[PDB]
Amino acid sequence: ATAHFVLVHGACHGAWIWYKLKPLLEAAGHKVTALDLAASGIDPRQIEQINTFDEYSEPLLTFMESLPKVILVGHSFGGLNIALAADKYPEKISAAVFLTALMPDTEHSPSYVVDKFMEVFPDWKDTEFSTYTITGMLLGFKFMREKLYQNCPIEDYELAKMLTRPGSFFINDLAQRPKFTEEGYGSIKRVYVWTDEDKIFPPEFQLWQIENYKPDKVYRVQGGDHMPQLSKTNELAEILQEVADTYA
Ligand code: NA
Repeated sequence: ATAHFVLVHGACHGAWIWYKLKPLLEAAGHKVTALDLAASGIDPRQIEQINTFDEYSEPLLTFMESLPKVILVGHSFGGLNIALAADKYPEKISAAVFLTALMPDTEHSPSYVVDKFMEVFPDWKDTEFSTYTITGMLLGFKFMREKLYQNCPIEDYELAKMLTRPGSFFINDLAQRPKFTEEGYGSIKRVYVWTDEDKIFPPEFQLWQIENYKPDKVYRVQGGDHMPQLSKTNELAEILQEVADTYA
Protein backbone atom coordinates (compact mmCIF):
# COMPACT_ATOMS: atom_id res chain seq x y z
CA ALA A 1 0.00 0.00 0.00
CA THR A 2 1.16 3.53 -0.84
CA ALA A 3 1.02 6.60 1.38
CA HIS A 4 1.83 10.31 1.47
CA PHE A 5 4.77 10.77 3.85
CA VAL A 6 5.50 14.22 5.27
CA LEU A 7 9.12 14.36 6.46
CA VAL A 8 10.01 16.84 9.21
CA HIS A 9 13.59 17.64 10.25
CA GLY A 10 14.86 18.60 13.70
CA ALA A 11 16.65 21.64 15.04
CA CYS A 12 19.54 23.05 12.95
CA HIS A 13 18.69 20.80 9.97
CA GLY A 14 16.52 21.01 6.86
CA ALA A 15 14.69 19.05 4.15
CA TRP A 16 18.07 18.00 2.73
CA ILE A 17 18.50 15.34 5.43
CA TRP A 18 15.82 13.36 3.54
CA TYR A 19 17.62 13.53 0.17
CA LYS A 20 18.23 9.78 0.00
CA LEU A 21 15.06 8.54 1.69
CA LYS A 22 12.67 10.65 -0.41
CA PRO A 23 13.44 9.22 -3.92
CA LEU A 24 13.66 5.74 -2.43
CA LEU A 25 10.13 6.04 -1.04
CA GLU A 26 8.90 7.60 -4.28
CA ALA A 27 10.31 4.58 -6.14
CA ALA A 28 7.80 2.44 -4.20
CA GLY A 29 4.94 4.65 -5.42
CA HIS A 30 4.57 6.81 -2.29
CA LYS A 31 4.05 10.56 -2.39
CA VAL A 32 6.67 12.42 -0.33
CA THR A 33 6.82 15.98 1.02
CA ALA A 34 10.05 17.10 2.73
CA LEU A 35 9.65 20.49 4.40
CA ASP A 36 12.01 23.22 5.55
CA LEU A 37 10.69 24.69 8.79
CA ALA A 38 11.17 28.39 9.56
CA ALA A 39 14.78 29.56 9.47
CA SER A 40 15.83 26.08 8.34
CA GLY A 41 17.35 24.72 5.16
CA ILE A 42 17.03 27.39 2.50
CA ASP A 43 14.11 29.15 4.21
CA PRO A 44 14.89 32.91 4.01
CA ARG A 45 14.09 33.72 7.65
CA GLN A 46 16.81 33.84 10.29
CA ILE A 47 16.39 32.21 13.67
CA GLU A 48 16.52 35.59 15.44
CA GLN A 49 13.27 36.40 13.58
CA ILE A 50 11.40 33.34 14.91
CA ASN A 51 9.87 34.32 18.23
CA THR A 52 7.74 31.28 19.13
CA PHE A 53 7.61 27.53 18.52
CA ASP A 54 4.37 28.15 16.57
CA GLU A 55 6.28 30.49 14.24
CA TYR A 56 9.05 27.90 13.83
CA SER A 57 6.39 25.28 12.95
CA GLU A 58 4.55 27.54 10.47
CA PRO A 59 5.64 25.77 7.22
CA LEU A 60 4.35 22.43 8.54
CA LEU A 61 1.11 23.94 9.89
CA THR A 62 0.54 25.81 6.62
CA PHE A 63 1.14 22.61 4.65
CA MET A 64 -1.26 20.63 6.87
CA GLU A 65 -4.02 23.19 6.35
CA SER A 66 -3.49 23.20 2.59
CA LEU A 67 -3.81 19.43 2.28
CA PRO A 68 -6.48 18.43 -0.33
CA LYS A 69 -4.38 11.79 5.14
CA VAL A 70 -0.61 11.69 5.61
CA ILE A 71 1.98 9.76 7.57
CA LEU A 72 4.11 12.28 9.45
CA VAL A 73 7.75 11.37 10.10
CA GLY A 74 9.43 13.61 12.68
CA HIS A 75 13.15 13.31 13.27
CA SER A 76 14.90 14.39 16.49
CA PHE A 77 13.36 17.69 17.68
CA GLY A 78 10.92 17.44 14.75
CA GLY A 79 8.91 15.13 17.00
CA LEU A 80 7.61 18.25 18.76
CA ASN A 81 6.58 19.84 15.44
CA ILE A 82 4.62 16.77 14.32
CA ALA A 83 2.95 16.51 17.75
CA LEU A 84 1.77 20.10 17.29
CA ALA A 85 0.51 19.41 13.75
CA ALA A 86 -1.27 16.33 15.12
CA ASP A 87 -2.91 18.34 17.89
CA LYS A 88 -4.26 20.67 15.21
CA TYR A 89 -5.18 18.25 12.38
CA PRO A 90 -5.66 14.75 13.84
CA GLU A 91 -8.18 13.85 11.13
CA LYS A 92 -5.50 14.37 8.44
CA ILE A 93 -2.97 11.95 9.96
CA SER A 94 -2.99 8.21 9.37
CA ALA A 95 -0.01 7.76 11.72
CA ALA A 96 2.85 9.72 13.27
CA VAL A 97 6.31 8.12 13.11
CA PHE A 98 8.84 9.34 15.71
CA LEU A 99 12.31 8.64 14.24
CA THR A 100 14.90 8.81 17.06
CA ALA A 101 12.76 11.75 18.06
CA LEU A 102 11.61 13.75 21.04
CA MET A 103 8.11 12.21 21.51
CA PRO A 104 5.97 14.38 23.82
CA ASP A 105 2.91 13.19 25.71
CA THR A 106 -0.33 14.71 27.01
CA GLU A 107 0.17 14.40 30.79
CA HIS A 108 3.06 16.87 31.01
CA SER A 109 4.05 20.23 29.55
CA PRO A 110 5.45 19.95 25.98
CA SER A 111 8.90 20.79 27.44
CA TYR A 112 8.90 17.52 29.46
CA VAL A 113 10.92 15.26 27.13
CA VAL A 114 13.29 18.09 26.18
CA ASP A 115 14.02 18.61 29.89
CA LYS A 116 14.51 14.85 30.23
CA PHE A 117 16.97 15.03 27.30
CA MET A 118 18.90 17.73 29.16
CA GLU A 119 18.93 15.30 32.10
CA VAL A 120 20.96 12.96 29.89
CA PHE A 121 23.73 15.63 30.19
CA PRO A 122 24.65 15.62 26.48
CA ASP A 123 28.22 16.48 25.50
CA TRP A 124 27.83 19.39 23.05
CA LYS A 125 31.61 19.52 22.39
CA ASP A 126 32.31 22.36 19.96
CA THR A 127 28.66 23.51 19.60
CA GLU A 128 28.25 27.27 20.04
CA PHE A 129 25.36 28.85 21.98
CA SER A 130 24.06 32.42 22.00
CA THR A 131 20.94 34.42 22.89
CA TYR A 132 18.61 36.74 21.00
CA THR A 133 15.82 39.12 22.04
CA ILE A 134 15.63 32.21 23.35
CA THR A 135 18.93 30.34 23.35
CA GLY A 136 20.27 29.48 19.91
CA MET A 137 22.84 26.86 19.00
CA LEU A 138 25.19 26.23 16.09
CA LEU A 139 26.17 22.55 16.16
CA GLY A 140 29.90 21.93 16.21
CA PHE A 141 31.62 20.02 13.42
CA LYS A 142 33.17 17.55 15.87
CA PHE A 143 29.87 17.34 17.77
CA MET A 144 28.09 16.32 14.56
CA ARG A 145 30.87 14.00 13.32
CA GLU A 146 31.02 11.98 16.59
CA LYS A 147 27.55 12.34 18.20
CA LEU A 148 25.14 12.42 15.23
CA TYR A 149 26.70 11.18 11.96
CA GLN A 150 29.30 8.66 13.12
CA ASN A 151 27.81 5.72 11.17
CA CYS A 152 26.99 7.93 8.08
CA PRO A 153 28.99 8.02 4.83
CA ILE A 154 31.59 10.80 4.94
CA GLU A 155 29.72 12.78 2.27
CA ASP A 156 26.60 13.04 4.47
CA TYR A 157 28.68 14.59 7.22
CA GLU A 158 30.03 16.98 4.58
CA LEU A 159 26.45 18.03 3.73
CA ALA A 160 25.83 18.65 7.43
CA LYS A 161 28.85 20.95 7.62
CA MET A 162 27.74 22.83 4.51
CA LEU A 163 24.05 23.10 5.36
CA THR A 164 23.37 23.07 9.12
CA ARG A 165 22.18 26.40 10.51
CA PRO A 166 21.48 28.11 13.86
CA GLY A 167 18.52 26.54 15.65
CA SER A 168 16.60 26.61 18.94
CA PHE A 169 14.60 24.25 21.17
CA PHE A 170 12.26 27.11 22.24
CA ILE A 171 12.36 25.58 25.72
CA ASN A 172 10.56 28.47 27.42
CA ASP A 173 7.75 28.42 24.84
CA LEU A 174 7.28 24.66 25.21
CA ALA A 175 7.25 25.00 29.01
CA GLN A 176 4.53 27.67 29.19
CA ARG A 177 2.24 26.65 26.30
CA PRO A 178 -0.81 24.38 26.81
CA LYS A 179 -0.27 20.65 27.08
CA PHE A 180 -0.95 18.69 23.91
CA THR A 181 -4.55 17.49 24.03
CA GLU A 182 -5.90 13.96 24.28
CA GLU A 183 -8.49 14.72 21.59
CA GLY A 184 -5.86 15.81 19.05
CA TYR A 185 -2.31 14.51 19.50
CA GLY A 186 -3.57 11.85 21.91
CA SER A 187 -5.96 10.38 19.32
CA ILE A 188 -3.59 9.42 16.51
CA LYS A 189 -1.59 6.27 15.95
CA ARG A 190 2.11 6.59 16.85
CA VAL A 191 5.19 4.60 15.83
CA TYR A 192 8.61 4.98 17.43
CA VAL A 193 11.68 4.02 15.38
CA TRP A 194 14.71 3.85 17.67
CA THR A 195 18.41 3.39 16.84
CA ASP A 196 20.74 1.29 18.95
CA GLU A 197 23.99 3.16 18.22
CA ASP A 198 22.65 6.71 18.77
CA LYS A 199 25.30 8.73 20.61
CA ILE A 200 23.22 11.86 21.34
CA PHE A 201 19.80 10.39 22.22
CA PRO A 202 21.05 7.30 24.12
CA PRO A 203 19.00 4.17 23.34
CA GLU A 204 17.98 4.10 27.02
CA PHE A 205 16.54 7.60 26.59
CA GLN A 206 14.64 6.58 23.44
CA LEU A 207 13.30 3.56 25.32
CA TRP A 208 12.32 5.79 28.26
CA GLN A 209 10.20 7.93 25.92
CA ILE A 210 8.59 4.78 24.53
CA GLU A 211 7.69 3.50 28.01
CA ASN A 212 6.52 6.98 29.06
CA TYR A 213 3.91 7.18 26.26
CA LYS A 214 3.46 3.72 24.74
CA PRO A 215 3.06 3.91 20.97
CA ASP A 216 1.18 1.44 18.81
CA LYS A 217 4.32 -0.02 17.25
CA VAL A 218 8.08 0.08 17.91
CA TYR A 219 10.95 -0.68 15.52
CA ARG A 220 14.67 -0.93 16.23
CA VAL A 221 17.16 0.15 13.55
CA GLN A 222 20.21 -1.99 14.27
CA GLY A 223 23.44 -0.04 13.83
CA GLY A 224 21.61 3.27 13.36
CA ASP A 225 23.27 6.44 14.62
CA HIS A 226 21.15 9.57 15.20
CA MET A 227 20.68 10.04 11.42
CA PRO A 228 19.13 6.71 10.28
CA GLN A 229 17.63 8.23 7.11
CA LEU A 230 21.28 8.75 6.06
CA SER A 231 23.12 5.83 7.67
CA LYS A 232 20.35 3.18 7.35
CA THR A 233 18.24 4.48 4.46
CA ASN A 234 17.30 1.11 2.94
CA GLU A 235 16.36 -0.36 6.32
CA LEU A 236 14.29 2.71 7.17
CA ALA A 237 12.40 2.57 3.87
CA GLU A 238 11.39 -1.04 4.58
CA ILE A 239 10.08 -0.03 8.02
CA LEU A 240 8.10 2.86 6.54
CA GLN A 241 6.60 0.53 3.94
CA GLU A 242 5.34 -1.72 6.74
CA VAL A 243 3.93 1.39 8.45
CA ALA A 244 2.10 2.37 5.26
CA ASP A 245 0.80 -1.21 4.93
CA THR A 246 -0.43 -1.10 8.54
CA TYR A 247 -2.21 2.27 8.58
CA ALA A 248 -3.36 2.92 5.02
NA1 NA B 1 14.51 22.78 0.81
